Amino acid sequence: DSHTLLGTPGGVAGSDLRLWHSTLDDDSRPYPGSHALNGVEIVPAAVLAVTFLAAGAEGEERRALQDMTMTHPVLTAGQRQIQVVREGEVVRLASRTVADAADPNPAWLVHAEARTAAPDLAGLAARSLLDPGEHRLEPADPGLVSRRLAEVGVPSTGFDWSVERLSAGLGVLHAQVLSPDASSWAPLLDAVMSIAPAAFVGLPQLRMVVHVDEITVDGTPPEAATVEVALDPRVADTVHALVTDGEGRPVASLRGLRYP
Amino acid sequence: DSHTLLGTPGGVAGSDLRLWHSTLDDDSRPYLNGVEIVPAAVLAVTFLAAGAEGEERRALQDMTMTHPVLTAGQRQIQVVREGEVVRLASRTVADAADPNPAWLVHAEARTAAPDLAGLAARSLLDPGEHRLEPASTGFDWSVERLSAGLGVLHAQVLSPDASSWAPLLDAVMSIAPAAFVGLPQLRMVVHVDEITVDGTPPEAATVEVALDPRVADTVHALVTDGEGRPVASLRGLRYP
Repeated sequence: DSHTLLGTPGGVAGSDLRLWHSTLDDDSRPYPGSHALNGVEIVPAAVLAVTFLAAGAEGEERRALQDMTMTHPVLTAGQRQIQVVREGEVVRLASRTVADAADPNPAWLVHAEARTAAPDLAGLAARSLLDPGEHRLEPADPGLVSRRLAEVGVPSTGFDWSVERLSAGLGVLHAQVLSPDASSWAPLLDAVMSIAPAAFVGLPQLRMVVHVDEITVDGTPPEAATVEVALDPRVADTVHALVTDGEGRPVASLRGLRYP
Repeated sequence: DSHTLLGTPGGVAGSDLRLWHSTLDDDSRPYLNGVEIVPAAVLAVTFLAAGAEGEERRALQDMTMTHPVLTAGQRQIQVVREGEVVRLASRTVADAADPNPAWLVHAEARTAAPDLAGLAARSLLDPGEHRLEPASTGFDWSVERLSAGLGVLHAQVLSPDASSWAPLLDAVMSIAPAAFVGLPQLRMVVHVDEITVDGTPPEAATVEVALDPRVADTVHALVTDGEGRPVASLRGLRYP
């Protein structure tokens, strides 16, 4: 209910390794809603992100994430054991079949990994939203926003956010987002990563994020935000995001979201 | 090896760390009044086995025994192999109300490639040269014969259980403090520089124990079969 997959802390004697263990099934999903491909429930990338943020910052101040790879999706179907590992500046999320007498130590599958780093908050604060006029952002019809947002991502969302306004240009979107749950960054991160693939031009494809070069968050999540999402002009299948609060102060950035 | 504290293997994703977990209880001993103490020999064979999970056999070096493994009821045991370092720890049995009690590290050692040609080149000190006059047991071993000199003993030991090295190692580490001159004190080993074992334990053995002439509170041991072929050595047993 923290929106993370961090369960019971575990230690290795004589080692600064940090572990957390948990069991995942359909009745212990750390998020409220459903995130599913035709009845295939997949843990949202936002949950992986906040899990890594929490694991990074446990005995310390908050971290940014770098080179977050999401190689294999985490499914909720049946029952699986989850291990989150912090080893130095590396965090990993793994799962395996629930151990039993016949297989008391099944091998781990590593789903995702990132590196933790000191957040670049002056970098973050020096960002601002692209100028609407300069990039010719036209306000979009609510009905088409809903259809587009549905088309490019998984039909329902994991979390309680919504788009109250959206302006769109060529490979740029500005979305005014409501996010009443401020108990974690997962809802806003889920909004960013659900809205981001709407920026791609051409025919709508269903995409899922598999990599992020950098995730930086600052402070507690606001309940109203503007989410900017912009195509990388040079590298395919890549989007960059900025989140500001209602007064336009930058509160999160996600660089190099990859949606192949 | 039947006398180790190695329980269920466990792993850390993305790491070559090896873990084993077990619960230690008076009902299921792998080998005072209401308190139980794990013999040093059990710690040694645990570390030998943890060292040699992939490989065939390791020697141990710099085995330190800091806190005895004591139990009056139930305790969780963790054995850790991290590269060439092995550690043994214990804690109160976790539950939902206390889900991650802290580990107490009892002992540690380093693993290394056993020097078996070195071991085979050892032999028992000459009885005549050292003027040997012929004169706890939680396991099944016993001393059937003993010759003693100044700071040296040769003890013929019977050890019917050959399912592990723990009984013979326990005999060595129990008989070694007898090598100290002067009035008998109870001593218990807290450090060993090197432990090397080869093959399966014999059921009859001779144990040599000799004071280090130069360093205080230190004893060296050699274990041979009945024909004097070396099967184990323990160098630098420290008994403060």
